[PDB]
Amino acid sequence: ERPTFYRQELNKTIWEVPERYQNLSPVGGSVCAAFDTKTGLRVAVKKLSRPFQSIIHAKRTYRELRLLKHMKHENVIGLLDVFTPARSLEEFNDVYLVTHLMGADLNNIVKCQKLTDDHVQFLIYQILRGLKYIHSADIIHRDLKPSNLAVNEDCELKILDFGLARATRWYRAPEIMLNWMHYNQTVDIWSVGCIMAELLTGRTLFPGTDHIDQLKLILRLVGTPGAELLKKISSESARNYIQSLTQMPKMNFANVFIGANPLAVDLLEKMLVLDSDKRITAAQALAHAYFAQYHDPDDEPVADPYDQSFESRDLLIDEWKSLTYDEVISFVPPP
Ligand SMILES: CONC(=O)c1ccc(C)c(Nc2ncnn3cc(C(=O)N[C@@H](C)c4ccccc4)c(C)c23)c1
Ligand SMILES: CONC(=O)c1ccc(C)c(Nc2ncnn3cc(C(=O)N[C@@H](C)c4ccccc4)c(C)c23)c1
Repeated sequence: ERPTFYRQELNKTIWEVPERYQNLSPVGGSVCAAFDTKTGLRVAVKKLSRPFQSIIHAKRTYRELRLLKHMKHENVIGLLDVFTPARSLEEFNDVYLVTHLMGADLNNIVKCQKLTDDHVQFLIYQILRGLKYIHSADIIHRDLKPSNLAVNEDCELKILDFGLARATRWYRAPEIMLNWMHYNQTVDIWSVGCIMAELLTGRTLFPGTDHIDQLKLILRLVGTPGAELLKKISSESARNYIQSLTQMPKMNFANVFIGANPLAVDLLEKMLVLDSDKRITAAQALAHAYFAQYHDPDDEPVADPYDQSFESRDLLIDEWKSLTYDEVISFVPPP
């Protein structure tokens, strides 16, 4: 039951989509907002860029589709449709992904108002709830930032672009930015702390100009690593570099986030720590007293087992293309 497709050029690529999707308008692969005539809702349509023109692209294409088909959670963007104008595998060269269109991203929100404490609580609670789910599937975001957190008029939130990375500087955990010690899923928690601070104050917590300046701003708040944490620094170059910097004492966060809910400050103290072994997890964060009004252990679900064995495979473009085609054809839209 192939739908009828129509073709158009939108500065300056070809978009070939089902007539179902009307009034495409660029918003960003490349992304367009559109009207889904079947449902009456606005959607975001992403055309993957050159999905099968290289092995890296082919594998990324498969990776993204597999992730989107598996993750089903209220705070994680969901796949509404996936299509190709191709009539067969032999003709398969383009892939389009469709999701709900949201109202605004967190960058837009902070630029336009001032958020009350309850508003912050609910947003952060939702981000952590989505992260608990994603992390439970052994997936991490790795590049969580205000631009990939989308909300709709009722403050209902969705996480986008997770599990793809394998401004960012402002929200990046130092252990990955500086490759200075082992890391775990809490790299995403550092990002949440930076985001939460920004929602609370209205300003970027650590707006560094480059990686060196970024570290400088971070250490001004958290304090230079000393003997204790230095014991865990595996990189000799990193140890040498750290010891070359002007030593800074840790700041009491309460003197920084003046006027903030003391519980918000306590939570930030637990997220913004350099030691990856000590940083709070998503699940632990949800249980923090700051979220007492929202927390419900019976409504913070985990993900069904996720098979990502494909990550360890080295296949040809046509092989990844065939696997992707299989997933496109087998797709069943959300009820
Ligand atoms: C696992 O990674 N794959 C993904 O997450 C993944 C995969 C496919 C897709 C189609 C998406 N969705 C989006 N991708 C890129 N930009 N974009 C922006 C919005 C949006 O709603 N903007 C609002 C504020 C807006 C509202 C009005 C106008 C303009 C913008 C959405 C929903 C997206 C994510
Ligand atoms: C990846 O491709 N490059 C390669 O070939 C390759 C291969 C092996 C290694 C060990 C690396 N090194 C890095 N890889 C990824 N991130 N990273 C971040 C930093 C950094 O900021 N160091 C700080 C402490 C610093 C700052 C100033 C001076 C000294 C150290 C470094 C040195 C890296 C790269």
